[PDB]
Order: sequence, then structure tokens, then C-alpha cells
Amino acid sequence: HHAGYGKHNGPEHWHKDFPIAKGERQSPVDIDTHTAKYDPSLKPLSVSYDQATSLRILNNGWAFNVEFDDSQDKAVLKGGPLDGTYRLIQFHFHWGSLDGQGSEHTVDKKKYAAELHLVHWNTKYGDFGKAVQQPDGLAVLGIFLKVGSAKPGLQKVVDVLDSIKTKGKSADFTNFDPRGLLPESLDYWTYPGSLTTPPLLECVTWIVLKEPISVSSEQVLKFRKLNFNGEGEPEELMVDNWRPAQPLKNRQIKASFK
Ligand SMILES: [Zn+2]
Repeated sequence: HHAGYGKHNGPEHWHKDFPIAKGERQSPVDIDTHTAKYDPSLKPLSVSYDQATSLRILNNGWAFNVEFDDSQDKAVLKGGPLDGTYRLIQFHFHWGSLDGQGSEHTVDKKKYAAELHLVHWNTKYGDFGKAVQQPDGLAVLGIFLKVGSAKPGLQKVVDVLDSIKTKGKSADFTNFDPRGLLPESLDYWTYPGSLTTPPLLECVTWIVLKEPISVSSEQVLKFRKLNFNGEGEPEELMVDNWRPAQPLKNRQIKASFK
């Protein structure tokens, strides 16, 4: 009996096992576009994914992760609010049971159909395990998904989902280019936050892009065919695996644009 996204083990229960759930810098949060202030000190954001090396895709009962080889300095995120180099380790999505919900962060209370999280860790801390124990250990690039035209660069991911339908299943996923999941503009809000799943460590600098990518209804539907459960157990569809907006508390969201 562990945390999850159900009525008896959902986000509202998670504080019992993880007190930090009611912390001072939890995510996600609602982004009030009118209160977010342009920050001149922010340097240009640099997303260098040309040498990215994907290796596997895994259904971990919470989402599916496309894992990358981070044993070396290849796919990195730098600049913006960021000091030093952050290495891409994995990316995953959160999505809903319907197009009207699914994203973790919200924009003026608006909920998107889904949200992509590209997770990177600060190389100054040597490894991901050590990085999550630091306030500036992680940088997560957040990208909203809306339903409309299909995203060509996402189809490769959609096509393998049938092979990792249940919790614990994984499949080879080499040569996938994450650049195909990026929107045209790199305009972003930024604020200090957490992991959005247990253990909810407040080790994350959040970079959330303003421009959404569009995915087809067909692509998201195949998201919704995944299972939270393991092979051979009662089918629980993997839908609404998102944590709701959390109190902003003593934080300010900064904008990279005007
Ligand atoms: Zn996430």
C-alpha cells in the first residue's frame, strides 16, 4: 500500500509518508501570467540535445520514462536561471483521462491535456542520487501538450507503448531524438520547486515553456491505454497521473520574456 493517484492513496495522502509534501517550495504550482515578472538577469537558455543517447523506455507504474545515457556529458541544459551544467537523465509525461486535464503546472488556472518533463541533474554533484539532496540539484524543463495536430517526433514513443503496457515492463529505445518534442519558442517561466512525485525533494529549478506543443487525439489516446498495474492484475488505466497545483508560498515566478 504505497502512494499513487487513487482516492485512498492520491496526492492528498502523500504528506503522511512524505511530510515535505506540505513544504515551502512544492510543485507543481499555478503560473499567474500577470504576476510573473520579466527578469533581465536571466541569461539565454541553452538546450543542447544533439548528442543525446536514449537507451530504454520503462513503465514504472507512475508514468513511462525514456531513459538516456548520462555517464557522459552529451545532452545538457545550461543558461537561463541555471548555474553550471545539467545533464539529461530521463523524460516522461503526465496526462489526464480527458483532454481538459492532465498537466501538473497550470497557466492562469488553465489545465493542459498533458505535460512533458525533461529531467536533468547538476553535474557538479557527480550523480543523480547526490544531486536530489541539493537545493539546486535538478533542472526540469516542462512543456505543455494540447490536443490538435499530431507531433511527428512523438510517434516513435507512442508506437512502443504497447510493449510496456504494465508496471515493470521496459523496452529498448535507442536513437530517439528529444529535440522533436520541443516547441518553436524557448520563452519560459522559472521558479524554485520540487520533484512532483515522492519523495518530493525540494531540489528542482523549474523551467516551464510558455509555448505548448500540439499532439493528436490519437497519440494521447494511446497514452491512456497504459496500465498503473502490473501484468496479470486487475486493469487500472494509467490516466490522471498528475499532481495538482501547490501553494506558491514565499516564491516569485520569473519570466524570460516580456
Ligand atoms: Zn513529471
